[PDB]
Amino acid sequence: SMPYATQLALLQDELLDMLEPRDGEGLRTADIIDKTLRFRELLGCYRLQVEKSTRQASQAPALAQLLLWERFLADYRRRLDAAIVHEHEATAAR
Amino acid sequence: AGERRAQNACTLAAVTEKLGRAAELDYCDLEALHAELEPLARSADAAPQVEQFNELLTERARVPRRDLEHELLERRCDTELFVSTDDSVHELREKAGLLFQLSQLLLPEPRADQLWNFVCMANNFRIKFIYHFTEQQSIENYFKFLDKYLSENLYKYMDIFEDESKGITRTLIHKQFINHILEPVREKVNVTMTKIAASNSASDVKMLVLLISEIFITDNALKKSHYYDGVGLVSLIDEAALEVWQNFEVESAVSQFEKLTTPGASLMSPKNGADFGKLLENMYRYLEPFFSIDYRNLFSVKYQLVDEIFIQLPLKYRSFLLSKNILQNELTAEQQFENTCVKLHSLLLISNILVRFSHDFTFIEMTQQINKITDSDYEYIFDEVWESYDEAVIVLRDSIVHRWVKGLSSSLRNYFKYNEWDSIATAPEQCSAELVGALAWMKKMTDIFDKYWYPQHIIAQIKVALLENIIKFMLNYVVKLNKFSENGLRQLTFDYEALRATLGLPLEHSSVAEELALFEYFNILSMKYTNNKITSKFLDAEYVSSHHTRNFRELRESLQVSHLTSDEIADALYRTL
Repeated sequence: SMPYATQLALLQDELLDMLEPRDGEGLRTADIIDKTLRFRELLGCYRLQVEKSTRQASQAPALAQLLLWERFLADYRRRLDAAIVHEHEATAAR
Repeated sequence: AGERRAQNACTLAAVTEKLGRAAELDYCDLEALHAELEPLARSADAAPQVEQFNELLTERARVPRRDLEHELLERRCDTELFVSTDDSVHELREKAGLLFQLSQLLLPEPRADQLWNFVCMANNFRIKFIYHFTEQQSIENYFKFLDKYLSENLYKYMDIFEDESKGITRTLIHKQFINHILEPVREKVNVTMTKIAASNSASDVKMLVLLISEIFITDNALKKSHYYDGVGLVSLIDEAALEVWQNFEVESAVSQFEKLTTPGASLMSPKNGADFGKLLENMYRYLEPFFSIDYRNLFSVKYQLVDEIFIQLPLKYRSFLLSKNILQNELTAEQQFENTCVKLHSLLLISNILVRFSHDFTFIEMTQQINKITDSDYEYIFDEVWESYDEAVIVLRDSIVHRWVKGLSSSLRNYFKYNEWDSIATAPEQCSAELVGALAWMKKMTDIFDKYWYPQHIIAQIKVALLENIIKFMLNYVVKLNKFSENGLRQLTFDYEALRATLGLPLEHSSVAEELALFEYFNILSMKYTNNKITSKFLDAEYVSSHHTRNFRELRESLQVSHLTSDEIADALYRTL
């Protein structure tokens, strides 16, 4: 919704669901790339929000969620590229 | 070592004696000879024996070739007049089976054009093709003809010549029937091709380029429309013809690029960034078929095309920007600011373009081809561009903030000169008359910045950096240099919220620590006007000294001041007096 951490929370689920479409029409790869771009942007926003909460700790859960989300995006690109390859291999041997 | 030559040429001289008896030699004997001669092949001592054995196989295959080709043509097996049935197909499969068995006995391995069964299967097409056709549009028409024939005959001929018992698989028939049907097209095309590759005229060199490009296109369509995982017409392209095509394509791309990096003295515009982006997309649309074709002796140029176009050109473009323009010394301050905004926009736009390229399938594949041949552990080929772009983005972002803040320091000079904050007539209804100019300027500035697209987090970064610089300006140049009325302070708070308002900050969210501190300092400042019991105690100059070393254990809990430092709380309290 409004908060960055819940936007990222939902967008992670969405991005994971795109990998297994119950559709028939395969991957919506352009929408997936658009989502990962938005995920990166929102990540940066959450990072800035956490950073700018103490001037120049009890902000540990936010840092943990941030780290695990950055690791998620990094692995998700590998998962996506794999799925993209698999989807064209499958639609050549049919 | 010589004990294996006078002994080797003994079996090798008995092979020639059994070969000298061509008749009264059944297929079994041909296998026995293959068994003996096979090891000694390529020796070059047994080369004569090979040459004889192969030309014997060929003579043993000449008659079933004429028969299979006659039967295929005289029964019209590739038209609607023929159906595949246990009776009308029986003899065809015998003649083709024997031809295949004979071809597999060739030493050391049969040539591509020696698979006699497939040559016969393709003969009908060869005659139809040569009859109907006696450049790019020609090659396209050849594909149209080839495709129609393949469509209505490929799976039919697979149903006809399937023979698991003799090794003729369905996968093999699918590959080879297409390959051999393709051979008369290779020969026809490669005549006009070698006819052009023997000229240095520009008209020629371009006609050769277009020819090669059309070959790539048709090979691609063949792989897609009929699921063909064999060689197309790419076999015709020699390394000398590729070098020509590759250089023509890189030259075309650089020529377009250089017409965009021509330094005008006018303020930079987004269009140039979008046009370079379109250049990269168009050049990728053109190079897509070539990239998708899987020939190993092609990788050498595919990497060359990837680097020189999709790495080098983006890097050079970054340096197109960030570049000393003595022609741009006549720019306004607000013009230099917008010029930088546009630069950062363009750069990040090309970045996302490359991000999209990095997930298209052809790139993923030839990225692994590169990670395998060069043994370089690249995640994406664009890592070297992104990491080089991420630097320039910071330099640009910092430049925007600095140039913006420098201007704000300038427009607040009037508002800075005002010193009557201790004698305020009434409560605030509008903004301080000397701040109106700055507020207007700051709105003009955020509107200029907002003209263009940036990633959400980079927007937040720049605008927060300015909220902080606004706070520092208000605190050091105004607050920490005056003492305030009841409504003087209310007026200042108004002024601050007006300046924060002009940034159009992504709001309804949380607040920065620096702003929380700002309003805590205001909150303390505001005890000068409420005569509470627990406020006369705190607003004592001696309470400040006597409690400063406790970090104001009392005051912190009483007033929820949790972002100010000891010295800061002290200065606020002292400022109330």
